[PDB]
Amino acid sequence: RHTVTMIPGDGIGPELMLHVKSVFRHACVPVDFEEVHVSSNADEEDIRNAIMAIRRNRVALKGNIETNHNLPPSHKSRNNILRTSLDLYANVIHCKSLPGVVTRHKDIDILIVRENTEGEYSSLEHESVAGVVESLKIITKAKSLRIAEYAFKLAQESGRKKVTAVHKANIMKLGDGLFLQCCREVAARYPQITFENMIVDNTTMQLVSRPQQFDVMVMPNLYGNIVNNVCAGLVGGPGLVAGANYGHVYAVFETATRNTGKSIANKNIANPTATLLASCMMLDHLKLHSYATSIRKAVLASMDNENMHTPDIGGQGTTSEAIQDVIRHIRVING
Amino acid sequence: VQTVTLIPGDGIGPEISAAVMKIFDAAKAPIQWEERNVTAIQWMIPSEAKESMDKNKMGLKGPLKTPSMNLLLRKTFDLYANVRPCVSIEGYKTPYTDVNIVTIRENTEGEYSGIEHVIVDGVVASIKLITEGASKRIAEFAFEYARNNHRSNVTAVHKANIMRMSDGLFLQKCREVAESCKDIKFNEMYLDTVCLNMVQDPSQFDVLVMPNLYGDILSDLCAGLIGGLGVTPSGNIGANGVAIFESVHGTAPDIAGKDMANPTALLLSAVMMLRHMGLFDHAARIEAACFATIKDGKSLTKDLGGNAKCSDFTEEICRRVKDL
Repeated sequence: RHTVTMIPGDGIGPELMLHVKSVFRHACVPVDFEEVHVSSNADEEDIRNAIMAIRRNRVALKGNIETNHNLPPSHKSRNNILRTSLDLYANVIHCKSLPGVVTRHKDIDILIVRENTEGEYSSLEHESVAGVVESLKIITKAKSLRIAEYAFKLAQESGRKKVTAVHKANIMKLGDGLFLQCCREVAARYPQITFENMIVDNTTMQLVSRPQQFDVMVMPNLYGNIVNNVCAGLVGGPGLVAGANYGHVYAVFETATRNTGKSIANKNIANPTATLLASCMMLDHLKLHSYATSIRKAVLASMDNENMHTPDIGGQGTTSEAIQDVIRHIRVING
Repeated sequence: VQTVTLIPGDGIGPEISAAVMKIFDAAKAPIQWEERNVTAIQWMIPSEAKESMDKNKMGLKGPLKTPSMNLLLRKTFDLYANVRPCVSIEGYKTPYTDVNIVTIRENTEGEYSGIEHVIVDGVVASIKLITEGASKRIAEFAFEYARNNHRSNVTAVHKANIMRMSDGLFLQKCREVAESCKDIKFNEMYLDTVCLNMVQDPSQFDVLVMPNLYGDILSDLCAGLIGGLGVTPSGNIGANGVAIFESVHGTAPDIAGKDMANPTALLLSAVMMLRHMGLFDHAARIEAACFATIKDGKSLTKDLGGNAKCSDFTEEICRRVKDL
């Protein structure tokens, strides 16, 4: 039996964690959730003890902590604090067209690897003189190499064929240039993998027209924020795609789009698919592959049935009805 | 009848600049063209060009070939506001049909401040600059554009959760202007949410105002929603009432002189040009004559695309603009 840290978060996070427990019970998953909560308090003791629990447990599943962007810069986003404190350098999400969710674009299969600790998320700002604010995007070699290694190793181990580095090196010459060059170095150690690159503007243009051309994508932190959300939307939206955060030792799983969904919380309408798929990836990471597969096939089977769809993807059913259908599909897999 | 500094530029620059002038007087337009060459020297842009623009105030610019003249013209004329209106086009159909967004990009500071330092070996700090002055000015321009172009909503786009001091002050200037202009409905939205919703339901967006790098990326994704840079008008507004309207597609040198190009985009920046001055009547006609040409059928370019050549396309626009 494994012990996993669970941070319920804000918005739809709490309600969706309950269905995660409920689904794990019916599947008899050998996992005990050890909950930690994170308040609105400007004090950091909550976020710091969530960190230490993840250090203890090594694995966590979390909702999204809301960030109040009206508070002072000293009050920094807790999701970022977790990410960087724990040095979970690789944000990985896998957007694949779901045959039951029909959108404008078909045949999408994109692994996105996003540097998760550095970049314009460094939280380094200052006001030199009244009305003049500087913010320091940080790109380093060790972190650009690290993320590039991961994307290429991923590309090979999952039998992909093309990595595309996404960047603004033609204008951010030193910073984005350094990142692009770390990618190129790694590329030369994987001669069997096609290496390309593309400017982040033109990448968004290609995504909204011909997103089938992309295989694996690696990029620095902000561009990942953009590309994750572009591709989430292309395949159907925030309720569908899981995301993972990997460090050398620690791992934390969530929804790909990192959204609290406060405007739909507590109305039994949230789509549980992203959260459930995230908890299967957590099961795979824990080497509990048979449980991960049982639940993942159940949730995917349910998305095939239009009648189970929540309102985020054009449907009318409730969360609880979807969770019902998912449990009905498991309860026949294990006897 | 005033004069407009014309900048044909390279490759297909001249041909589509010819097509725009042909339609512009086939349509009674009180505009005559003062052609000019722009190019870095000594750097600088020629005396020839700086004084036409500082006299006429209005330029139209084709695809230049590749000091950045994009960056030169910005710093030479203080081009502080990039405007890109994206509208779905009937006849040229993409998976997105309901688009009608205007992106308004701050174009001077922000992430394109030009300041980068090598802190030590393998550690770069690129500096994003956000100022009271510039943020207020692009916000004032955003709201002023919304009224003069009859626009209901203006959204500020930001990431002040992550970049609190900088994106925050940008937002703080958008808020102060908005309370001084309740005529226009104002909201805020994170960049990633705007991206997430744009590719799902672009129809929910009106006027987007945002700092430099976000505006750079969003303007391109929006244009990707309506068909590409081959059909996209663009304008840049500067100090002392100068404005330059432009193509933003490439020069396409491989077909540079074969009557094969498509002048839609530059012709639509010209329309956007007139609207900027006044002459809405001419704008509406040229624009409607264009929109009707693309929808009606096989008088289409190869890149849009049918099997007709550029001045067949252009001449039908002349044919139809004469019947208002």
